[PDB]
Amino acid sequence: TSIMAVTFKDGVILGADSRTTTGAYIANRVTDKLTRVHDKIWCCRSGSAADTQAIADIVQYHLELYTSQYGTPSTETAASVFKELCYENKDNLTAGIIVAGYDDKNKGEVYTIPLGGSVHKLPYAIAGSGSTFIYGYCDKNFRENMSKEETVDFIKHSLSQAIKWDGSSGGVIRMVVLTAAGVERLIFYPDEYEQL
Amino acid sequence: TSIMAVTFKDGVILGADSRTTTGAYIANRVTDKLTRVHDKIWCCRSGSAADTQAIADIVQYHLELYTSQYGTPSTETAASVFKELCYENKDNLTAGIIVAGYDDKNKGEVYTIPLGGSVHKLPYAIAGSGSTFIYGYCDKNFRENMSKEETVDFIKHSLSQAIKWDGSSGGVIRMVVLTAAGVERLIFYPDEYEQL
Amino acid sequence: QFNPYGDNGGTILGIAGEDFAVLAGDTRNITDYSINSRYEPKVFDCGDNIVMSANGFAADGDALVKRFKNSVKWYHFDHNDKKLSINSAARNIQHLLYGKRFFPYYVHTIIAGLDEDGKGAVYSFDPVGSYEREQCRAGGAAASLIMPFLDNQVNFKNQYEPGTNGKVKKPLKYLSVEEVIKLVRDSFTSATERHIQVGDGLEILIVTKDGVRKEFYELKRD
Amino acid sequence: SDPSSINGGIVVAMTGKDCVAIACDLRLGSQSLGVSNKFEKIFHYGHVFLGITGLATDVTTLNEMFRYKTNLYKLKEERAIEPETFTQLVSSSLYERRFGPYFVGPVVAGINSKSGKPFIAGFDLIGCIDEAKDFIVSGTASDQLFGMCESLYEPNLEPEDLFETISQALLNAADRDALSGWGAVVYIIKKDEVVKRYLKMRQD
Amino acid sequence: MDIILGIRVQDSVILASSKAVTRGISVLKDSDDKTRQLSPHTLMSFAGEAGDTVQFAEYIQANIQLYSIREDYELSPQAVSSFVRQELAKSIRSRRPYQVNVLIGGYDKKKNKPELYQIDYLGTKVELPYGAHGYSGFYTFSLLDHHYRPDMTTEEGLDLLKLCVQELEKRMPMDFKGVIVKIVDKDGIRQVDDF
Amino acid sequence: MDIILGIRVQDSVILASSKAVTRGISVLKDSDDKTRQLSPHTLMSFAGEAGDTVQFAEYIQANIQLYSIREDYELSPQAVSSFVRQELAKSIRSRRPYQVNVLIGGYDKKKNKPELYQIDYLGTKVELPYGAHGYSGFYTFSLLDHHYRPDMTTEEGLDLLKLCVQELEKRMPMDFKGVIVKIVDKDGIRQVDDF
Amino acid sequence: TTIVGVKFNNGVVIAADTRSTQGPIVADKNCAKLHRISPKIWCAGAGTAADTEAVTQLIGSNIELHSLYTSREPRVVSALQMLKQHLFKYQGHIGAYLIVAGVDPTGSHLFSIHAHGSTDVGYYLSLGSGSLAAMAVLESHWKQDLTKEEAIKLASDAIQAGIWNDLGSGSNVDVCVMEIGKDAEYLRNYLTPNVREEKQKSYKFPRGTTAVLKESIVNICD
Amino acid sequence: TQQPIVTGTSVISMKYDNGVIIAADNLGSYGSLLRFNGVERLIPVGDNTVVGISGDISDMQHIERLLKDLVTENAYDNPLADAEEALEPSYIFEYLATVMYQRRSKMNPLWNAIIVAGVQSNGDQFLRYVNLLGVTYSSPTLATGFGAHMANPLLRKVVDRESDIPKTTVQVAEEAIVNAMRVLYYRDARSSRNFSLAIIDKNTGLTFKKNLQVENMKWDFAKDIKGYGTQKI
Amino acid sequence: TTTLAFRFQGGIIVAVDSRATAGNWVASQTVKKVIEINPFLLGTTAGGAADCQFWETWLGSQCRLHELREKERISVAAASKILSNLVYQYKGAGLSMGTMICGYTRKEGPTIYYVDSDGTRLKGDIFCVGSGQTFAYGVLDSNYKWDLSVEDALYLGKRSILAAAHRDAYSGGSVNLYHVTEDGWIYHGNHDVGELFWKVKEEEGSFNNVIG
Ligand SMILES: *[C@@](C)(CO)[C@](*)(O)[C@H](Cc1ccccc1)NC(=O)[C@H](Cc1ccc(OC)cc1)NC(=O)[C@H](C)NC(=O)CN1CCOCC1
Ligand SMILES: *[C@@](C)(CO)[C@](*)(O)[C@H](Cc1ccccc1)NC(=O)[C@H](Cc1ccc(OC)cc1)NC(=O)[C@H](C)NC(=O)CN1CCOCC1
Ligand SMILES: *[C@@](C)(CO)[C@](*)(O)[C@H](Cc1ccccc1)NC(=O)[C@H](Cc1ccc(OC)cc1)NC(=O)[C@H](C)NC(=O)CN1CCOCC1
Ligand SMILES: *[C@@](C)(CO)[C@](*)(O)[C@H](Cc1ccccc1)NC(=O)[C@H](Cc1ccc(OC)cc1)NC(=O)[C@H](C)NC(=O)CN1CCOCC1
Ligand SMILES: [Mg+2]
Ligand SMILES: [Mg+2]
Repeated sequence: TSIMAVTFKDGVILGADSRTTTGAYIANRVTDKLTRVHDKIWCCRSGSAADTQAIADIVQYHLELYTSQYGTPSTETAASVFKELCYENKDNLTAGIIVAGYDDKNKGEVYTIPLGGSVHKLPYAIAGSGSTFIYGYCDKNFRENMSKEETVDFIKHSLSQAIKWDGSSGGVIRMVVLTAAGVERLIFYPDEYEQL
Repeated sequence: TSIMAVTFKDGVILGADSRTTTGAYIANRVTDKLTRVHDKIWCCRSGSAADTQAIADIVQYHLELYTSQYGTPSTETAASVFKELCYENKDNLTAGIIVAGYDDKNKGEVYTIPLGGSVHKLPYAIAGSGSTFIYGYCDKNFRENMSKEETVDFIKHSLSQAIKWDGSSGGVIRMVVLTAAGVERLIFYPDEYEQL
Repeated sequence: QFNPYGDNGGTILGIAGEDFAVLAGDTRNITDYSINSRYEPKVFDCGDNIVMSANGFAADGDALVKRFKNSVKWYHFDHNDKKLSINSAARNIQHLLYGKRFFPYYVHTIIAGLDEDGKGAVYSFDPVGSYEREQCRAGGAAASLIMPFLDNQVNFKNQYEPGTNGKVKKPLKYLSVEEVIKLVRDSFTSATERHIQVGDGLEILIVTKDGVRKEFYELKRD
Repeated sequence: SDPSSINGGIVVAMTGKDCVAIACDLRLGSQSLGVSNKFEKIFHYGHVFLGITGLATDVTTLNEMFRYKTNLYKLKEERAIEPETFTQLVSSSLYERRFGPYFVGPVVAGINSKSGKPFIAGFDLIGCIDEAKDFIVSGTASDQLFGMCESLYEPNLEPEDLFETISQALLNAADRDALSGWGAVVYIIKKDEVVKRYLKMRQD
Repeated sequence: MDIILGIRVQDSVILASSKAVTRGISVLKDSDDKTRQLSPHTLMSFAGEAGDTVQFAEYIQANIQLYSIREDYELSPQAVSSFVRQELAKSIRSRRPYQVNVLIGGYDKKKNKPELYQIDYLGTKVELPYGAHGYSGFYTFSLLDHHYRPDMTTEEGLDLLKLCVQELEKRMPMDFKGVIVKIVDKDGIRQVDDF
Repeated sequence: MDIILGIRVQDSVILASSKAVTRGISVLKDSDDKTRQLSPHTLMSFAGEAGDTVQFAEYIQANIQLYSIREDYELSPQAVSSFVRQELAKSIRSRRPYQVNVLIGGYDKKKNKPELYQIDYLGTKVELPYGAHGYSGFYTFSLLDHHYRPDMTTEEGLDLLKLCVQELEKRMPMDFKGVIVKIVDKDGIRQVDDF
Repeated sequence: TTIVGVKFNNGVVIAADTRSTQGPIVADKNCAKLHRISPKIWCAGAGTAADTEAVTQLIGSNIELHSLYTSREPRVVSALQMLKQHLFKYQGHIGAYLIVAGVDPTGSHLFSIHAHGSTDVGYYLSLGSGSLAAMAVLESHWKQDLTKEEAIKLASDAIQAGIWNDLGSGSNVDVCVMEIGKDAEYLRNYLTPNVREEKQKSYKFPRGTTAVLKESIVNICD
Repeated sequence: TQQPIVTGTSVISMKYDNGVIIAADNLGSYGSLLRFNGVERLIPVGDNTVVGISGDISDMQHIERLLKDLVTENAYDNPLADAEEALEPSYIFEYLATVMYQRRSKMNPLWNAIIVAGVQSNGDQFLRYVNLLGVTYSSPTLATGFGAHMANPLLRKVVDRESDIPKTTVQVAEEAIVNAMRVLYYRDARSSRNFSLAIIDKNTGLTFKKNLQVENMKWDFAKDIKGYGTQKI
Repeated sequence: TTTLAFRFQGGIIVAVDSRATAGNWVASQTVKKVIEINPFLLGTTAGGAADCQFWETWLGSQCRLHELREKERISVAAASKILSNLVYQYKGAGLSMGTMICGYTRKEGPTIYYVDSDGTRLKGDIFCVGSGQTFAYGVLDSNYKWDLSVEDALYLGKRSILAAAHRDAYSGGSVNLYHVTEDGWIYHGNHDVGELFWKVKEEEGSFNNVIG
């Protein structure tokens, strides 16, 4: 995997490739790695598909039960539940998860959770095997309070390079926009992004 | 290490960091990884210091003996001698070498030699542990027939990011310019490049 | 893979006299080739005129001393403030150590004090609880350097009476507190010279019927 | 299967006022089994004395090798080899087997016949020279010997007093080691006389 | 191979050597002679790795016999033992070392003295009043420490040897099918048939 | 532990069991009885891991004796063997399995027939005319294939057993210090003192 | 070990401690780690003790023969080239970690060599177990345009940092100054800050204490 | 049984006449990758203690929560929670020390090295170390990781023994710490330029300094270095 | 270690060495390897020191509880089996114990039981246990008769330990003697090998391998 989440003026955008691998064979070339744990709290999944999937399901269950009792949870709360699972089961898990969500008070927020189970709140985050190739690019090109169009371009160009160099990344570039307006799904095909 | 070589309008430029490590300890923070095998044929050394050093010495010896008999060798010839050593002793060597040189006929040329002992002629090349973090940046920002000032900026910005992310890279940024004019050595200190 | 043990170095030494007993130990603490502390005491007054040291892995050492100190406390609560005799303390420590027979405390333990006849006493333990009363014992990293010196100077081993054709042995006798401290200081300066994990400082705890006195001496800091 | 601690044994050397002393135990065993109580570990070539601890086959081999080399030396040089020179010869010979070494801990001792100066030296198995003013130790009870020597030794001891010091250093160190003991021999060396004494020590 | 003993007395050297040759769960032979005559007044018993033992013993035998012919003179027990030790001392640092332990019992005709040498596969030589290789020593050495006297006769030495064999037959786990005994003295080498 | 044999003849079952108990290079005992009487007409010999053997044998003995008291009735050799097999069949999939092999020799008073069962530590039971555990079988089975007849007397069975012991003493590497022989028939269990 | 090298105005200085270790035991309390390759080219050695001695002697011998052959004073780069090509051939198995320094007709020089055969250049360098303790001092106090006296002070201070803080280093400080135009001065035991204190007692035994079985005069003459 | 993933490097500290100083860089390394740059590894407990932590960051954050929770628990049914019965450095240390040893004893350690720096209620300077093995020790200067090898030597030149503590001012002590941090930046491959520093004085109290940078660096001599031996150019 | 005990006409002799080892390091020369369980029971220690010391002391407590509960001294057989059943529960965990339970009772007479840490329990007349058991066996077996006197039997036991103390590198220090009769155990002193060896060598004329 190549995955990332980026905060901007109106909220936050999540981005991911669509490649799942079992060795050098691509088991699924149209994977949806962007998964909903709540209305406007989503996550990007990297590492073991089975582990990240089992975790995301448990988190979705916890947040649904939270909402039933205490109303809409914060993005911080969601990240804390992810952390709790990843940290307490660090010995048996291979999961690298980015949590992104939109509050009306807190606007856009991004929390990244690496293997250890540690939590890190950031303006933007990158993760997965293909992220190594874009630390240089993303650092030079990220600005705070970007527009929606600027942020989409930033993610599209970033993941395009990550895909280009990483063999474990490819297919389509899926994105998910989280703003006050609502939730918007975007897709970008090879013919477009490859020739950027 | 982080190292690279880039061809441009007037010739070719080699670039490198200055960090040598024995584990997490920095054995030398002012290393000169750019080494002369001939007047206007230089190389960048990554991998085992002892191996790359022993190899570069043997190559320098071979090219000195070549010059005594057949006059100035081509940059291709120099790369072929590097290849021959690296390939035939692949089992006992850990060396990743970039060969760069200036002919008057062929202008600037860059050959890269990874672990295997294979040869690859390229417009520009990057190598060493810290290069992984700038594949995205360098691909987006490289143009052919750049000026001297543009190429120096490209290398300076590239190695700055490579250094920023790679723990095995750091110190000063040494560069070596190879043109018809002659040979020029450049240096760039942390206080300058860190805040780019 | 995680390794739960470590070696904090140093060395300790116990000598018994007629009406007294000493327990000495250097103040240096180390890991690998680094000095952690030049003054970190590991010889402790545990009450009831019992001094104790558990040299080796300091985490296990501190844990044990902490448990024995606590054992002394509960002995008073459960048995009407009765004084814990040195022989009883020894047997109690055996059970503490053997309690972790299959995941041991990595320490050589030495306690000192007076027996119930008022005479000086030194007991010494292996890591899993084996113990024996002696006049003399050195423990820890430099035990191998110091112990044979003690055999020669405290128990007069290999020493015969001059002119008796190696037939009559040198008679055993108790040593004065002044003579014992001389042997302790020489033992530690000698050990400091030839063992890298020993040095910095020497702290001696002397035990008489009057109580527990302390003495400190500088050691080479290299 | 640790070559340095199969057979067992110890050697110790000391300096005094115009004299040197070198001493060794007599044990040769095969791990726990004590086999021989007559196995001496000190040899001499002219006035230079060499003690060797470690793997007994190599102890024997090196003695035979150094006898060989000192004999040819004497024939060509027309004089007896000196301790300083012999020390260099040992170091050369040991390092010659750098990557297949003799598993030994040799110790040179003797008085230079020209200058009269007492001389002692030790080596590791690979040839590294250890020169010393005071004393040298070697063997399976080297730790014990270091502790005994460092405490008992003083400078400028007379031959009769130096004998007592070195003997007590060896005996009490040997009794704390399972693979050392079973008898002992001490050489007291003056400028032009050498006395050899067999010590009575505990036989366990 | 397994049990080889040696006892030096006043006027002779006595070597005892087990007769069993086992391999796996089968005793293939119970009358095996684990010795070779190197010269008229020198006998060598051996034990160790299968094949290596006999191959080494005969190789030494051939060399000593070659010397005897060349010089028309018998090498001393001390000289033979030193030759054997050097061969093993070479062997141990070879590509494939001889894993053989030997006892050399000989009568020195110049000194009129019996001599017993014990050499292991490393090349570790020692002269002894009594010797043994393998697990045998763990019983016989302490036994001989007690019962051995230096001024014993050959008859007294054989009784002393009977005492060793009885102890081994009682406490050793493996059946070694008794021993072949040989005496080395001024008159040469002879075998005791009834033991 | 090592050698345990069993022979079923016309009117009885004969069990032979070695007397040696060895550990390391020392035979600690040469008069050991490797058997337990489970009931008046049932005998079990055993061999295997040290400690496990006796602990298992006595544990079975205790259970069978408990049954005999409760029901005032002796369990058949077939019933006892099935009980023993099940205990071992449980054992093998335990945290620490009993490493014990047994032979159960018994006389069935209802059928008036001798019976010999062989059970290994896995719980593998078989009824046999003759049986053996460990390396013993590699010699005795082929020997008995030749010399065994089903209609033999007890005296003929003892001679047949002497033939086995002689072969083992000749070809086995280890000294097992002879055997204790016991006969199981209509009149119960008795020991042959002179073997 | 701890070893250093420091460049200054008109030359170069190297220094070293004097401790040798087998395991945790101090084998030699005053060994010489400063090695003469040629009169004005000296070498500080860390690692396998015999390797640093043997390799430095071999190259020193060949350098002498080369100097006689060429009728020229030997150069530091020659020793450097010969050492590194030798060490590289043995793929690190000769465990010598060297600081090579000296003056020659080209000028003053300072290099380091690792066991696998890699070489570095520098104004200040340090190798061995206490190189981190030393390098800390060098990084804190080194400057451009050092004088001779300043360079010796910096070099010996860096060695002291090793002596006190590193367990693999101790005893004394050896120094060797190599100035341009002058003879190299080898300062053996330049500092001796680890002198053993007076023992508390004399252990001189009464004559006849040791039991003897046999005596005999040994013949050393022909 | 663990292996550390996201890690923090050296924590250095020392005593001075009126209190203690402690410092640690703001980096969260992921092996050789210098992943996270905004990581605070000094965590104050009350107004009289600072806990510096190195090693696994996930475990550091767990310890953060434990300390945060300790302050809450101490306030419960405690009218003197901000006075006589406030949390002392020695109480905070012994708690962590207990946890660390209990975890190593269950073969599931918190993969950290910890230094608790603070001032006691009677004015005494407190400084003590504890790590994943439960090993504890105290000294005038304390440091973790590379700090132990490089910082301590420098800090011990200022305060070599106990008697040197009254003779050391806060100005001198802070200068030595800031210098040590620079040396670590030169020589530690998993260190950053940005760091945090904390001073706990018995008079002026807790001063927490953020966003500090290593400055006055010597790099100019690099330009004169060429090759690795022979090479005039 | 080296420990032995044998039955004979006049009761039971029990003899042990006194050395403790930590590899080739001699940890002690003055260790007590005979546990006095009661006036009629003895227990010898060999193997892991703490294991032996701890569990034989524990055995003594179980024997005391037996005679309190049953109003009768425990049998040698029962006492040995308590210990053997205990170590059997720990089988595989790594206990190292080589013990001999020796004593007299009315119903049994003089009795010796060998018990070790893999669960072996054996009644017998002669046993030698420890690293130097083979050396003791050599001297004991070759000199043993049932009709030995109390004086000769005591010496043979002492001499057998001495033999092993000499040859076995992991045995020595001093010999501790005991004699068990119908009236109970009798201590026959501590004998330092330092002096005992030369005394025996001179008087007996043995140990001719050593330089006299
Ligand atoms: C890229 C490919 C690599 O990091 C992504 O992280 C991607 C994440 C993803 C994939 C699908 C849906 C959501 C998120 N990871 C994978 O595709 C993953 C590769 C991987 C497997 C196991 C890992 O840790 C042990 C780490 C990375 N692929 C899978 O999980 C596939 C479906 N299954 C296997 O490869 C089976 N493995 C399971 C673990 O044991 C070995 C066999
Ligand atoms: C960066 C640091 C990592 O790739 C560079 O490649 C750098 C290249 C360099 C350094 C100095 C001069 C010219 C070029 N490499 C190193 O600094 C190198 C790290 C390294 C060592 C060994 C390798 O393969 C086995 C690969 C990378 N450092 C060294 O060579 C140092 C001086 N020596 C050691 O680390 C000793 N090693 C040697 C190999 O065996 C283990 C011990
Ligand atoms: C400091 C003291 C290391 O602690 C130095 O590096 C020192 C260098 C030195 C010493 C004397 C003279 C010149 C230079 N090194 C040693 O003292 C060295 C430490 C060491 C031991 C073993 C090593 O690799 C296995 C590496 C370093 N000690 C020795 O060489 C001693 C004298 N010899 C041995 O320990 C025997 N070695 C020989 C090498 O092979 C393994 C056994
Ligand atoms: C002879 C001397 C050979 O050891 C005896 O068996 C002797 C018997 C003995 C009995 C009571 C009191 C002291 C000595 N045994 C030892 O001295 C014994 C030898 C031994 C050590 C370790 C073993 O591993 C299980 C087995 C035997 N020595 C010790 O027990 C020493 C003093 N202690 C340790 O080694 C501590 N170890 C023991 C195992 O657990 C880890 C710590
Ligand atoms: Mg960097
Ligand atoms: Mg012994």
